[PDB]
Amino acid sequence: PELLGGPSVFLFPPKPKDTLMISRTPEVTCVVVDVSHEDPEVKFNWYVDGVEVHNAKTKPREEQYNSTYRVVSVLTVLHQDWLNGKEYKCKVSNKALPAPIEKTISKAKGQPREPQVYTLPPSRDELTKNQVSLTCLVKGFYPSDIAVEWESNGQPENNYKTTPPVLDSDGSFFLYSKLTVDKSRWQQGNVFSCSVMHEALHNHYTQKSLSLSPG
Amino acid sequence: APELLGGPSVFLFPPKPKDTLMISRTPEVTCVVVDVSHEDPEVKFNWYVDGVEVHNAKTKPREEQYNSTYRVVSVLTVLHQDWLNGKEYKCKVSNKALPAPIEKTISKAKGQPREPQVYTLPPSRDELTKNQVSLTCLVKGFYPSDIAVEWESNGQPENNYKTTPPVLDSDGSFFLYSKLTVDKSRWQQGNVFSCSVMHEALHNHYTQKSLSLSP
Amino acid sequence: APKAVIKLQPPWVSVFQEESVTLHCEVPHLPGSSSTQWFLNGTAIQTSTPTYHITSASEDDSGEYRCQRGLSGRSDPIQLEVHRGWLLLQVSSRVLTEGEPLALRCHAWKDKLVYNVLYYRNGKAFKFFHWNSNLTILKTNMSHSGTYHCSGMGKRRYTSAGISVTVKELFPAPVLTASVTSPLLEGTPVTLSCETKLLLQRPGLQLYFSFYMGSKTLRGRDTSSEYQILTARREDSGLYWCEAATEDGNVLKRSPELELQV
Ligand SMILES: *[C@@H]1O[C@H](CO[C@@H]2O[C@@H](C)[C@@H](O)[C@@H](O)[C@@H]2O)[C@@H](O[C@@H]2O[C@H](CO)[C@@H](O[C@@H]3O[C@H](CO[C@H]4O[C@H](CO)[C@@H](O)[C@H](O)[C@@H]4O[C@@H]4O[C@H](CO)[C@@H](O[C@@H]5O[C@H](CO)[C@H](O)[C@H](O)[C@H]5O)[C@H](O)[C@H]4NC(C)=O)[C@@H](O)[C@H](O[C@H]4O[C@H](CO)[C@@H](O)[C@H](O)[C@@H]4O[C@@H]4O[C@H](CO)[C@@H](O)[C@H](O)[C@H]4NC(C)=O)[C@@H]3O)[C@H](O)[C@H]2NC(C)=O)[C@H](O)[C@H]1NC(C)=O
Ligand SMILES: *[C@@H]1O[C@H](CO[C@@H]2O[C@@H](C)[C@@H](O)[C@@H](O)[C@@H]2O)[C@@H](O[C@@H]2O[C@H](CO)[C@@H](O[C@@H]3O[C@H](CO[C@H]4O[C@H](CO)[C@@H](O)[C@H](O)[C@@H]4O[C@@H]4O[C@H](CO)[C@@H](O[C@@H]5O[C@H](CO)[C@H](O)[C@H](O)[C@H]5O)[C@H](O)[C@H]4NC(C)=O)[C@@H](O)[C@H](O[C@H]4O[C@H](CO)[C@@H](O)[C@H](O)[C@@H]4O[C@@H]4O[C@H](CO)[C@@H](O)[C@H](O)[C@H]4NC(C)=O)[C@@H]3O)[C@H](O)[C@H]2NC(C)=O)[C@H](O)[C@H]1NC(C)=O
Ligand code: NA
Ligand code: NA
Ligand code: NA
Repeated sequence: PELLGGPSVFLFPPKPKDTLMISRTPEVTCVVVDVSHEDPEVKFNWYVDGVEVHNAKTKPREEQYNSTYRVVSVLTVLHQDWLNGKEYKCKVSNKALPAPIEKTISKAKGQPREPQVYTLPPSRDELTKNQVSLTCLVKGFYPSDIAVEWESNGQPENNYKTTPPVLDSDGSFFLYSKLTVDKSRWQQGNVFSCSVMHEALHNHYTQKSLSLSPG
Repeated sequence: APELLGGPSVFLFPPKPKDTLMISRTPEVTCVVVDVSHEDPEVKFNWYVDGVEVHNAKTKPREEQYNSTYRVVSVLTVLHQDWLNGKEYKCKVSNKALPAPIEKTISKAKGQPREPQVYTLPPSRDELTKNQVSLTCLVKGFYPSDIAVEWESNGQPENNYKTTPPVLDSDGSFFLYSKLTVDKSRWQQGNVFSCSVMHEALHNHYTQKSLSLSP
Repeated sequence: APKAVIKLQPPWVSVFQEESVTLHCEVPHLPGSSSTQWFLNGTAIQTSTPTYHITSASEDDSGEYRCQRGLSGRSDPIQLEVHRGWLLLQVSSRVLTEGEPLALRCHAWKDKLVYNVLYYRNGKAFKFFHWNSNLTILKTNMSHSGTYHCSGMGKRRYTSAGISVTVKELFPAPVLTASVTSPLLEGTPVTLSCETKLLLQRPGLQLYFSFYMGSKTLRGRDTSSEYQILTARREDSGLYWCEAATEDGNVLKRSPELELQV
């Protein structure tokens, strides 16, 4: 029972935004670390719901700062294949392994739920300061894979932060996105838009606007 | 057939933020020892506050784990100002299965404390069509991230809320959001809800902001 | 008479508590039935056999050991350290000269198993082993000096403390000076020189130099330090290079290009 050691494998999902926009390229990434100089050859086998595919691209060996090798294989996935819950398996073979290592990843299971998006103006207590906070409340979505952005007048906003998805009591997720703008931009009536991308939305997106207009 | 090298590990936890900010509560540092073997279960603790040894600790009884190991815990009550002033607390664990005693240390997160800004946000007009309704508490600009946020109404705690983890903002400070879910009938009846925040940088370590239907 | 010499078996200068090590007092002129004087930090040890065996190492065994037998001089000291911990980076020598091999070992407490071992030099891991293995650097140079430690995976990943190793340089790069200035009249004698000299006090050591021009060899390994062209016609002109090394050649160093024109 003395065959411990050898490389390790980590399998990563595609970015949520790449699976939702048909123009982008969603990819699953199989990363092999702790590859020795004595046994540097790594072999990748890719499977989609059990059947093998051969279109993945393997990057050449790259020596890390700890004198080990790191080998990465990238598999382009079809947008609807990932969204429909297909399983992606990476099988890694190397002479230093007693048996190939298999890692499987797929989208979180469960019925998708449409997010509700609400924009909230700054609190009147914050108007005394030089920069105000614009809030985008996104709640009730499942799975937690989502992308949130801000823009105004056809240009992205350069100063916003979004909290991680938080599990709500009903099994769905929620988050908040805080856009920080100069108070003058807000009081001058500029229109700011919160764009939310999620598979449960029509055309995989919705956007809600926010502007100073009590008068 | 040699054995893998290893013995017990020590994990050492800080007090709850609310316990260090309220003089009526008792903050505690916790020294947890895992992977204590059956063949050698005897564990000895020695505590040190800023170098000087203390003896006011209490050791809970052991507890079997599913993986056939023990988990002994030692709890040390700390002084509020001692923790807030940055004094370090040292747990020293000794056991036969260890080649030498293990030493772990914690202290308050170093860095200039920054006062939190607390803002309450009423529900969006688009959410006023649902049966339940979201009340938002924005807490931003605080450092360190150790903070406590709660909701209350009419002297009673409102517990149907969720709070995001602290998020590092682009200016080095932290922010978070707390979402209280209320029935729309309660909101439109004029009930006053309050967001209570405790943080070391606040005056009296406490502030609260109220929220209700304005007209 | 020459000095006595202490040898360690195993050769590791750092051991764990309760481990064993034997010290050997070697004298060149082989004696018969003569007492051996052992010293720990200058204090005489009550053992007179030619070897000294530590059966269960403790902190009382740490320090400098010296030995002497017969008409020999007292040996140079060997420093033994006794440690406690998970991992111990064992070295065969703390101080070395260029070209002398260095042996490293990532030793686990109680001879336990670790895998995926990393050997570190000055904070950077330079060698990785799937299964725990010793590491030997045959041709050492000054770049191999520094603080060494190791890490290995057991039940958890464990890391050893550091230990410093110095590889002292023997001679600098033998730069090739130019005595006669260039250009120069066809017909004037030239005096070539290879500029390098020792750094340590090596009594019985002599460097042998070789003068090159381009890639063709001119004078091989010779005890002399100067290439003597009788009187210069400048087909013996161009990029001249020198090389200085030991007689065993286990440390070799080059020269900068001396573009000579006659
Ligand atoms: C020698 O060095 C190498 C190299 O490391 C580098 O060099 C050394 C010298 C150091 O300087 C080091 O700091 C450097 O990073 C070492 O290799 C490392 O090995 C460790 C393990 O020992 C790996 O740790 C795992 O990391 C996972 C996450 O990694 C990501 O995030 C970190 C930073 O947080 C990055 O550094 C990584 O590179 C990863 O980054 C991600 O990379 C993806 C692939 O490219 C990106 O996805 C792609 O992105 C592109 C765009 O570029 C496209 O969009 C593609 O579409 C997209 O796919 C991705 O964006 C990117 N993200 C980020 C944020 O950057 C952890 O997840 C993992 O934890 C799991 O496993 C642990 C077991 O080891 C376990 O303890 C954990 O609990 C966790 O387990 C999981 O738990 C969940 C539940 O929560 C379960 O559901 C899961 O089933 C379970 N999984 C498993 C497998 O059990 C590890 O912590 C480390 O990643 C790796 N580094 C690199 C660079 O590969 C090596 O260890 C060294 N050797 C020695 C002996 O020291
Ligand atoms: C055999 O079993 C045991 C038992 O495990 C448990 O039992 C069974 C049922 C199993 O199924 C198992 O799943 C169960 O968990 C195993 O023991 C476990 O061992 C692992 C390590 O192998 C431990 O993992 C570390 O956890 C740390 C934090 O844990 C907390 O959070 C988790 C949940 O997220 C809880 O499960 C823990 O219990 C901890 O929860 C805390 O508990 C405290 C109780 O004392 C609370 O404090 C006190 O609370 C009381 C109230 O009760 C009062 O309020 C007191 O005032 C208060 O003090 C505390 O509030 C509570 N918190 C929470 C959130 O609940 C991790 O921090 C740690 O990660 C560090 O170390 C890793 C490697 O060691 C490293 O990779 C990480 O990066 C990280 O390193 C830190 O990184 C940060 C940056 O993020 C740095 O700032 C730090 O400096 C850096 N530090 C270090 C040292 O590197 C580990 O993940 C696990 O906790 C432990 N479980 C238990 C229950 O103790 C055992 O491992 C098993 N054996 C084998 C071989 O598998
Ligand atoms: Na190997
Ligand atoms: Na390294
Ligand atoms: Na070994």
